[PDB]
Amino acid sequence: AGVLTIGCREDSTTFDPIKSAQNRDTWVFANVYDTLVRVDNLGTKMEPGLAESWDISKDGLTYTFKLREAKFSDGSPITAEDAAFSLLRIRDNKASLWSDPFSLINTAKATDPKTLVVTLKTPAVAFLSQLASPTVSILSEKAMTKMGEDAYAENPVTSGAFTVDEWRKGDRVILKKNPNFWQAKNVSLDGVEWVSVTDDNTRMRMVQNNELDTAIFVPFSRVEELKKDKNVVIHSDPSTREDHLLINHEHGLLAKPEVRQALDMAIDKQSLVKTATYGQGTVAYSYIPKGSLYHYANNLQRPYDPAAAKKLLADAGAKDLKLNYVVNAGNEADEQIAVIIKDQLAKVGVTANLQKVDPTQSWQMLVDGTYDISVMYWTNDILDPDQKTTFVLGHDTNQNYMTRYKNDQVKALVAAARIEADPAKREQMYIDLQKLAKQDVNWIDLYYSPYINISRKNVSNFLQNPLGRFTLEEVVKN
Ligand SMILES: O=C(CNCCO)NCCO
Repeated sequence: AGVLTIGCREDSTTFDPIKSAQNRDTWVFANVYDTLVRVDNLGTKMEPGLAESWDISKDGLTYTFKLREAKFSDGSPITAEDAAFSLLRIRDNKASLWSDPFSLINTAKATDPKTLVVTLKTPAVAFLSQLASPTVSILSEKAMTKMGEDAYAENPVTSGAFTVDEWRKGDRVILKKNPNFWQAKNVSLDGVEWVSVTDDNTRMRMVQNNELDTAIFVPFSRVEELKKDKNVVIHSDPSTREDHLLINHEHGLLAKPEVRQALDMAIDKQSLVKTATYGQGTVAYSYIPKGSLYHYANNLQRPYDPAAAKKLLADAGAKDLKLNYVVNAGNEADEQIAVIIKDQLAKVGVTANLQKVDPTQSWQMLVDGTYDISVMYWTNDILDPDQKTTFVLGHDTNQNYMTRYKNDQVKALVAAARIEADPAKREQMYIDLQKLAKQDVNWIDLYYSPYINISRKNVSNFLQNPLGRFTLEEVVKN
């Protein structure tokens, strides 16, 4: 009691925001640190965070933030030098996964402890939306310098509602209420535990047996029956989520656009999404999630056409194509989808060999390239297409969501669209990016879907906002 347990799937890897692009981390330390700006619960606008106000230069190059009075968890104050230190290591640290979107930072300096001044190399409208991401969580410069970044990442001094009280790697992360948080008065919970439970049904049974207060990732097959269960509440929260089939373009004949186009034409999207998501998903046709900024509703959907897929593969030397399909065991959708894709690809002479793995282990296999195809997903945590575009199409250190997709026109277009000042031309550039990615088959878009989570009836205000952030500060456990 007083502690909210949350069953999750993938487990924490770090509390240093620059070192992870995964929700197993960002959804956890989003309630551990605070940010200069925040996004409201409906994901529509920016709101004050650690910064109570801000002003932008006329030349759009100087961003000045007025910090409110706030403390870190260790009692020390939150100063503009702390924020300056945080922004700049995203740009400059060797281990940062986000150097590319933050390469446009000329300087960040504190003119005085309350005032932060960031100047960019060129204007970029996304910069303010960027400051709401948990990636720009404000860390304590003094203590990072004191402890070093390796120890800080395992027991941080935090600026948000909770501290990391203990961390059993691969098992659970136990957060304790931070009494120095500037909104600590609003925080009812004494603590939060993220418990990794990699089997969907086991996670659900644990909620229903009162072994967990809440869980994320309700398996689609059970949403309907659980909605009728009086002891629990299914949440279906508006999201920026999209699921997709990754393709490793480095792996032989998968480099040929025709082979990837053939795979796209051999997978019946409507049938797949209806069967595997039990009607909860919406067929996806663009890498930008439907409802998010610049989403292009008339992007190409290749109709199911196995005859043309067979000819494309034959013309390309890939008639007998065999694929290493990495599958996350215990992820019901992942498993169901793999059976459908395997069955459908077999109709065009393609053999998908399923390799079932621990869901906590597959991401590293994507990074290392030890896969031909594998389903994964993405959620935005800012209100701008530049974050997903850079990770998925930017040709940055992440290798285009680990596909190794390469298109020189796209790489340049991503950088141009970032700094485009004309909003009407910026929109057209993100439309062309959705078009070009689809022409090339960077990956196979599968479906959009809400966040579907579950909580026992006594838990109040267990909302995940569209940017993935759980309103753990508003939660009341009755
Ligand atoms: O969706 C993401 C990151 N989402 C937060 C935006 O950076 N990663 C793949 C799933 O872990």
